[PDB]
Amino acid sequence: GYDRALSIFSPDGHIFQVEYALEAVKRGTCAVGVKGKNCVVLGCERRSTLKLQDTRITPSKVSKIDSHVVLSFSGLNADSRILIEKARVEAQSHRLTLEDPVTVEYLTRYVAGVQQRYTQSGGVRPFGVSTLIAGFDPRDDEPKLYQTEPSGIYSSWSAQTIGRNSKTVREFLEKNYDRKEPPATVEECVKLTVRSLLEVVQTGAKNIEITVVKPDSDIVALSSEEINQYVTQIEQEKQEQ
Amino acid sequence: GTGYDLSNSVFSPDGRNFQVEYAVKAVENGTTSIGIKCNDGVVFAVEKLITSKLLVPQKNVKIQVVDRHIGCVYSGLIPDGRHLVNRGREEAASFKKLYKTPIPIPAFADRLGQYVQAHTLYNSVRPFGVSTIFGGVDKNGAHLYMLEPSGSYWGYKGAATGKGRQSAKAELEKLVDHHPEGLSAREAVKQAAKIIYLAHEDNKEKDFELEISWCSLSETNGLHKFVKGDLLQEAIDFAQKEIN
Amino acid sequence: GSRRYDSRTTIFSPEGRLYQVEYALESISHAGTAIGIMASDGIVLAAERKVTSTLLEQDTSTEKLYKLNDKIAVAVAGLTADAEILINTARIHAQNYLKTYNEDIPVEILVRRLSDIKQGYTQHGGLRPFGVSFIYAGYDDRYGYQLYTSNPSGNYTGWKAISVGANTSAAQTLLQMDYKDDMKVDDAIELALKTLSKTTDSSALTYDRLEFATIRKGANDGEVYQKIFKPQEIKDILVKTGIT
Amino acid sequence: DRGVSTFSPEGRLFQVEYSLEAIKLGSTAIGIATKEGVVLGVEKRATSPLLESDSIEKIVEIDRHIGCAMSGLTADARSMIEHARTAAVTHNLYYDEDINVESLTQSVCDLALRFGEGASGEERLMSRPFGVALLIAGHDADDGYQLFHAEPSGTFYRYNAKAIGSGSEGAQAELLNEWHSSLTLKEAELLVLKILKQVMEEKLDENNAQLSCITKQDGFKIYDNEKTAELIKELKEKEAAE
Amino acid sequence: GYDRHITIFSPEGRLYQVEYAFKATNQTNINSLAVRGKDCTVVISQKKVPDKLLDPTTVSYIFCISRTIGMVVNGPIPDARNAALRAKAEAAEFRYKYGYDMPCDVLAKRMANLSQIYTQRAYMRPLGVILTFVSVDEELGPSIYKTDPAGYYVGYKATATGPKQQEITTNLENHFKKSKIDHINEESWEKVVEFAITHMIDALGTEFSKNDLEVGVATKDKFFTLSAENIEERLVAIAEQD
Amino acid sequence: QFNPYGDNGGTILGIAGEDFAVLAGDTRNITDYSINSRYEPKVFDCGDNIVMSANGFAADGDALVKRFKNSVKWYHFDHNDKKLSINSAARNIQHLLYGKRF
Amino acid sequence: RNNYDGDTVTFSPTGRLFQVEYALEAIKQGSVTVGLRSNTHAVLVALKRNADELSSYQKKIIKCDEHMGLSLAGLAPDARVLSNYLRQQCNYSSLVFNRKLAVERAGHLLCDKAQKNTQSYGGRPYGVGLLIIGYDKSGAHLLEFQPSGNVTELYGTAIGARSQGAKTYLERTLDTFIKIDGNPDELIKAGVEAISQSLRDESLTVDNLSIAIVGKDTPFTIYDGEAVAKYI
Amino acid sequence: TDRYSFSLTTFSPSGKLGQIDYALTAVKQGVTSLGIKATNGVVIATEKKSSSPLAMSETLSKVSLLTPDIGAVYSGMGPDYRVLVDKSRKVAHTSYKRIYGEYPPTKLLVSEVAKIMQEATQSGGVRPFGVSLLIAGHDEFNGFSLYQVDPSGSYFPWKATAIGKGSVAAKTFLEKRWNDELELEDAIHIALLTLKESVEGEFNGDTIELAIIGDENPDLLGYTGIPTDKGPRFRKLTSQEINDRLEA
Amino acid sequence: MDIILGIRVQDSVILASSKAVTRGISVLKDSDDKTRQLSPHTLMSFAGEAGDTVQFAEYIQANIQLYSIREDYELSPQAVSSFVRQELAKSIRSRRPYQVNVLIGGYDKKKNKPELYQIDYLGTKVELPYGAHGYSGFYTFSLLDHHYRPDMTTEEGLDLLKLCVQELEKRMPMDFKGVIVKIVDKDGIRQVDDFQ
Ligand SMILES: [Mg+2]
Ligand SMILES: [Mg+2]
Ligand SMILES: [Mg+2]
Ligand SMILES: [Mg+2]
Ligand SMILES: [Mg+2]
Ligand SMILES: [Mg+2]
Ligand SMILES: [Mg+2]
Ligand SMILES: [Mg+2]
Ligand SMILES: [Mg+2]
Ligand SMILES: [Mg+2]
Repeated sequence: GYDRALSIFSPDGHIFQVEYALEAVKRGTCAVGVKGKNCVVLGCERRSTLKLQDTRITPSKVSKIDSHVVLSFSGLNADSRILIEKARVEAQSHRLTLEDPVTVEYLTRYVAGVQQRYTQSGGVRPFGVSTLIAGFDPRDDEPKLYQTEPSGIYSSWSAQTIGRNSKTVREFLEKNYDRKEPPATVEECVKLTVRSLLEVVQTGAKNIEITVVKPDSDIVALSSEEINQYVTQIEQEKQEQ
Repeated sequence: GTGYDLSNSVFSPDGRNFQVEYAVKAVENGTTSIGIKCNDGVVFAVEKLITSKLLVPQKNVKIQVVDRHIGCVYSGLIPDGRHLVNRGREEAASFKKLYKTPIPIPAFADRLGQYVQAHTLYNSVRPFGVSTIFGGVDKNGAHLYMLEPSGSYWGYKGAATGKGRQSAKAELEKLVDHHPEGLSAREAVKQAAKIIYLAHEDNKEKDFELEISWCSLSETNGLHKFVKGDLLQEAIDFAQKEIN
Repeated sequence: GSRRYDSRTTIFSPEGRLYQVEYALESISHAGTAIGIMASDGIVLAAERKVTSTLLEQDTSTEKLYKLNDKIAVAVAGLTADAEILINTARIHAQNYLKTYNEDIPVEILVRRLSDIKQGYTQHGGLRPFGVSFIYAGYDDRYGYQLYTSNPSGNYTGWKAISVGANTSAAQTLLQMDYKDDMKVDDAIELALKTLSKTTDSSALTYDRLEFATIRKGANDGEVYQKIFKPQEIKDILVKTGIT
Repeated sequence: DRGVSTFSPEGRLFQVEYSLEAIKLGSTAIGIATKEGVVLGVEKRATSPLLESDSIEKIVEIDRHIGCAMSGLTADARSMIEHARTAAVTHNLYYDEDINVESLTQSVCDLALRFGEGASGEERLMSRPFGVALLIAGHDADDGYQLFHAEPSGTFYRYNAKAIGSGSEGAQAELLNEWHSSLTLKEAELLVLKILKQVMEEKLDENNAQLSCITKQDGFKIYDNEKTAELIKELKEKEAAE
Repeated sequence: GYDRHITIFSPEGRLYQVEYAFKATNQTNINSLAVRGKDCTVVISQKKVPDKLLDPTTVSYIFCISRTIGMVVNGPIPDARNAALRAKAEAAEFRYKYGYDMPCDVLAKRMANLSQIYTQRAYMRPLGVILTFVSVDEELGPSIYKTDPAGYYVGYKATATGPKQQEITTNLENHFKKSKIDHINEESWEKVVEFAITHMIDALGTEFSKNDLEVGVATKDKFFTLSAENIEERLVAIAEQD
Repeated sequence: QFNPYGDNGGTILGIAGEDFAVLAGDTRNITDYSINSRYEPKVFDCGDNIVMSANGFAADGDALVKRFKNSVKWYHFDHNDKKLSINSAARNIQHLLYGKRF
Repeated sequence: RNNYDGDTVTFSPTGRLFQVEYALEAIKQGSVTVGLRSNTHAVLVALKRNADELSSYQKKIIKCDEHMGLSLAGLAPDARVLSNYLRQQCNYSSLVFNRKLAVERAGHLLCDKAQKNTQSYGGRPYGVGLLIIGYDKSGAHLLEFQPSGNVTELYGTAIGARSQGAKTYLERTLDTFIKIDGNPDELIKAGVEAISQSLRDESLTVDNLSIAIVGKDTPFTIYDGEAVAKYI
Repeated sequence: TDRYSFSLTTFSPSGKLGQIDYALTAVKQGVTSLGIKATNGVVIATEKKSSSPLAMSETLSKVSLLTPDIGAVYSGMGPDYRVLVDKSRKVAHTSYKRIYGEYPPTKLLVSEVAKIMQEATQSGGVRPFGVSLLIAGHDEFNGFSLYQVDPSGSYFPWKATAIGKGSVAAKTFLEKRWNDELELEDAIHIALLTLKESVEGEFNGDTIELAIIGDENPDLLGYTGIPTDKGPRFRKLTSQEINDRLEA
Repeated sequence: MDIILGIRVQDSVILASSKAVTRGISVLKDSDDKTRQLSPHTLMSFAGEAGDTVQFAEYIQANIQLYSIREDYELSPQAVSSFVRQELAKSIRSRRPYQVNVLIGGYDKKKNKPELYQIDYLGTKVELPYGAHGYSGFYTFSLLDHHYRPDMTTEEGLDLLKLCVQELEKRMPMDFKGVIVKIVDKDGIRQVDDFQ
């Protein structure tokens, strides 16, 4: 029965509950995604502002939606779970009725729509969450990277970041990503991702997690040791010359 | 605290419900209307103000009938009055469908009573902006009731409400004393015309049309009927000469 | 209407926080501290009761430690009554999983649903969040011994050791300094109590003001045992840590 | 404060008035109706240069004979689009015919004031009005080529040419000048570019503005960038001339 | 403080809306009292008819709830009638379901529980009334049970309600301290009425004509009210003891 | 058992000329071996230059004709007094009928 | 000042419903329309309002059945709800009872419909006024509806901006026009004159004038464009 | 139209839930009741507070049978108590007796009451109950027990305690006197003393209400013939039984 | 009914399932697969009334897929079979019951055993070394009872099966157009290239 209208217009034409939702994202940990010639990589920061953290069981920040699409986020973690469950269900249902997995665009469009609905219905507040969604379409090798935000707006990106200090890592990439010559290796593309996080995390692979999505549902998370190589080796280049 | 008057089901600290009190103002502010019990029937009358010459005379009828034997008239917010009658008509139909007999007037008063009182119970609704005068002829004779926005109602010998209510009340008090034996229906009709003309003098500024109806055992047969043609004329005459 | 009385429990502050969650967390900060520590061969749960009279019946009391299942338990900090609602729906979630799949429910799965529940109170329906934080200790065979925490926002996280309620900044620091991974269970027992000795706002730490529990695959057989210590067992363990 | 369906003492719905302020803030959109068709143009307004601007779809198909452009909170429009598509298709299932543009628009506008707190059903309601306006362009055999402006007040107006969004004020004084009966389609394409190039902060190009038209013969089509680029250039030349 | 407008707690642990509802009970300025005989129960209430246009016979704060139960109300008539109707409905439904006539004390309990709910739920307001139920119960003998807007109820040896309630009460307390029993020792109800009117004239310091009162009487297996005439009979009898 | 159907028939005939069309029916209405009426017309003008007949069980036929005409009238309100083309009328009627498929 | 205007369920201390009064103010800001009748016909005349020089003129007249229809002034979507609701009642009367619905009753139904929104939390009231004309079993009729709920039967009237002009003219013209029986065109010319005491800085064109008429042997029909040049 | 689908009890910035606090204040203002647990029994007791001497105080039960083996008493707002008693008796049947064919054990019935109370602390459009209950009972597998239930929904078991006005004083007084070898007669003796401090009016069997959870009473069963059904363990004392004990 | 067989050898589970689909008087197809893979090491075969069989399987499938994604983990064959049984047991007291029978063959990676489960449309589940639905048991159980050893290789299993299909071709009135055979082992699920 509770249908109080919480997302409404104020006189300047703004919707404060939605704008306040973006504030939750800005407080969330940085996430970033960049696309190669044929990988997409998703990287996110951890808080080591606490370190008795059981890292094997604690929820990862990157989530599989189907075997070929992943989703990461910044903002309220509890809220993220609900978008992810809805998406996973939509992906399985889409297979059932159309006999094909979802396109990344479709899945993005779906999630954005959910987000939007929550800015226009009584009794609910918007999601305190912004998302990056990545993967390859079925029988297709051109990589996809999409972004959604609490208002429900979505769009695709050569590369992009969200969360605390996103505007710093956006700078970095705004000038280090060549659209004419995107990262041709996985290794290369993973490197550009770690580089951009290192502007903001400033500890190391303790605090970074990476996940690499490749065509035909080939998805894999890196372990801190192999991430470390990317960190330790970023040092030798900045200093010596 | 303050603002005991903003919400409708709320008691102020002196024990009162200010929104009902404010609804009474909407009524005090309406046009004049009255009821007179004669000794086998009842008579209703009401001042219809004439805004403009563009109104069609005869044709904006403010007295409403319920079932076949009950008349209602009301001062205040007119659409609320109509809403209340629509309810009254459902109530009388339900009662009659089940019990066969047309609804007894007291029974019918309490039906409106309960429904009106009901709109003083909750803040999500607003009290009725009318006082309603009504009645008719049941198997125990004539009954006249009046019903306030609070759901208070009682039986009357006569009753009035709207702007003119005090000149009318004084005038009715006369009739009661100067006719203790009872008043015949046809005389009560003429008196009603007089009383409306007398109560109109609060705002002579506006011209007005008169409307009267009656439910009488001998004269209309216990059914409710409007007064019109010759009998209406004759009662308007009696009202003119009683002014000079 | 009644939207005047609605303090809107599901909205964001201009910083993007949820007022009522933050406030519930504030509430929780004044609750008895609770602690969970995971060893490679078991788990410890320890908690401080709210200063309890001498006349209170400590045998039958169960203010902070609760069995969800033969393999999962929780330590509560916050409103007992709110928690027992949640505990009970969780005991049922476990039973449903067990009945559908004929397999005991994995710890995370349970934790996630219960956290999803709290999250809902935070996004729709205008009710107040549950003023509870939870430490969950459990064993399953996909991840062995596990320790998790959840709070009113709906967020959950996993830990090797953790505290909730009073003085968690302090208590977190002290564990951070003394925890090691090879840690055995009787080491954890000792560490859990050291920490509350330092942490308590009460000047001593005595048996009658504690609740205590362990989850051991110990000893001989691969099965798992849950032990909630009685008053006498806790007194013994306190002597044996020379904290008394 | 005070409920969402309240009137101001001027007799205006607060929430709707504020809705319109959101719309003044959005990218720009322009429509021009002619006898050879109707043209629709939009500012894309990428928010950063990493954004793949193909992905910015402010012009959408509704049926073969009906297209749409939007300015405002554009997320709000996805479900107005859904309703409109569903209405057109539905009409054609019931009547073996294309829906009239007029009717389709009236249908969309009926959503606009269905917002509130109300109770309970029959139907539940949106918490607020939509923060988006639409130009709806089409052809039907009854009234030919047609441009409508459909706002969140529920009203809708036909226009020979119209502009909405952050440009509109001036953009409209400019349309008042330029438009007449006899515009060819091509004249109209260039016009829309002329006016977008003027009011956009950014330097106009085929990646940050997009064009579409609808003709009886070929239906509604969005133009590719290569086709659009070649009209940007075409205009550049006529600018050299005085 | 909105803890003043709805039925929630003040910081002192108080429900002001309940307090203010008690206050409303006195708006009619009517006092009432009830007492018990050997095998009857009597209620007496003032009756004021300020207006000359009222039909006096319609003016009553006493209700025949059932065959056996009478109720008198202290407070405004709309709320009185609402509570009357409700109790009539309850007493009849009880009989249908359980096969016997609803007892006074049980009906009081029920009506009190309904009041209690308005004190706990917010969208419901308390009724501004105090109900005094009387009967001769088949299990309990002549009985009086009183309910208020708090949701409170208790049984009484005798009782009185209204503005001058205090005067009347202390008068009766005194009488029973002397008499040493909890009832009027009288076989006939006509004399228990006489007692009641008498002990009331002395407490209010005021004389009564036959149109100044209402009376109700509960014998075993009937509750009835008196007419001005059966009252007049009583006032004549009282006068024979000057 | 209440049987909710009956048979009044009824014969009707429709022919498409090349710039015209006719629709004809007897005017007789029967039940079992009885005549109810010798003149109870069953072909109706519904007014976008469309004639209709629904032969079979008379009550169901009357309901249908009513409903269709009303459909025509509401097409006007809803689509700017547009004329209802015969093919659109036919589609519309498929929907009215199939509405009662069960 | 004025906590009492927050919704419709709140009376002011003087006894007023501010939200309703604010809805009436939307009407005065609407474009003018005029209604009048003889004993044989009834006529609406309406001044339509465009947005730009590039825009349509918003239609103000809506047909409700063959024998009845109305013009609006104020919140247009609201007229669309009400006129639709009425079309249904006219229709229900035909289908069920085979009876053309009387204008008096349509009056009463609109009143009752509007009244609902003014007693209930959450409902705003309707923000439109209407003139309805019909020819029924007792001849020509004209009604004025206000979103308060009051409907009143008249020989003539006008609502919307500057309508006080057209109304004063009708009060004076009365006995001229009340007798334009069996003459459709005269009665229209007399309506168009009326509507003129109401224009400030623009006069009647083919694009902004719309007119409707109904009566004995003439079904409710609407003229615009070329069709109205006749009388302009 | 219940518009009120939102909580009326919310968290303040300090972490308080005002309405639960205020309910507790109403309780504190209420008349003293108490309970105490012996080895072979439990006693609960309170003061009758006659509002007129014209009222019949016997018709006000402040002490209520919930099941044959379980009783209750309260401090705070009596009406809220009355409807909680109705509710509790019903839930003992619907959610226990109708399923397992035996009456619920004391602690489980307390949970159910607690739960009801919690719901009024969180659901839409209601205030919390303004009472604290002491519930005493016996069941075969837990023996004798005594619980306190608070407006918040929290409960806790006690060897003895008191609620309402004089409760800090009385809790102190009970700590001096309670041992774990108390026999039921002795606990009654103590209950009567502890009450007597907290009251300055007349103090006797008419102004005092008192019940025990003791041995089974077959004289109060109503039927004979089933050796496995022994009477109720719960019993109110008579005006007499009380005065009798006011000798010692 | 169609033919639904299964056998659990030592290191795998073999499912054999008839290829024909017939609608009354014609045989509509002779190459139909009456299985769905539920997860990489769990295979379900099925038979019963038209439409129902597929709808039910594809629904079970999507549910197990959903589970796997959500938990990044593959349910045990025992768990899958309990889930399926419960769904069928809900169907029977439903308004329109699913008339479907299934066999679930899985390799349980955690215990490194193959497992076969037989479940009929009532939700009657049972773990067996070999099973069948409908009349298929009547012809073949004689032979399995005789020849089955728990330590059989996959090759032996396939021989024992060849014999069962021959008995069916000989004694059974219906032409079921051969069988498709699949094997579920520790490395997953594959289809025997040819049952010639
Ligand atoms: Mg699914
Ligand atoms: Mg929703
Ligand atoms: Mg729950
Ligand atoms: Mg489950
Ligand atoms: Mg469809
Ligand atoms: Mg037949
Ligand atoms: Mg003004
Ligand atoms: Mg007995
Ligand atoms: Mg079942
Ligand atoms: Mg069966």
